[PDB]
Amino acid sequence: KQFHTGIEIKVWAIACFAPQRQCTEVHLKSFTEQLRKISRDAGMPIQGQPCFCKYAQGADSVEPMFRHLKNTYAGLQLVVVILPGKTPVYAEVKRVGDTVLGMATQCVQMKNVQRTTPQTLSNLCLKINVKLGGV
Repeated sequence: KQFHTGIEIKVWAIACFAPQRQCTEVHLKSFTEQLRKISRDAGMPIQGQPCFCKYAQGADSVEPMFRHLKNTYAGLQLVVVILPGKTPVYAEVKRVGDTVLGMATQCVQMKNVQRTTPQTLSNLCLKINVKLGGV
């Protein structure tokens, strides 16, 4: 797909389902900073400060967390979900986001948060661009 202009992601959250001892606060902050810069450079700026950034454990935590987000943050545009490898969490994020609450979500693997690359960040940006683009 082609790149869609006019996207500005002001209200967004991080839900980290990877263990904090593996994906620490500094990893999260660093990843967020890198994402802020590349999305900005591309003309789909994601603001540096998420409205919410918390750890959770297990697929069962997905629905309560997303409901909380929907109920707390008006105009929420995106939830970025960090996954610990291959996990039932992924299917649950898709079920809850797409079919239950109608919330835009984008998953990213823990390994790409611990150590980012421009390529993996670009992959993430393009996926988000498709989701929020209106075509």
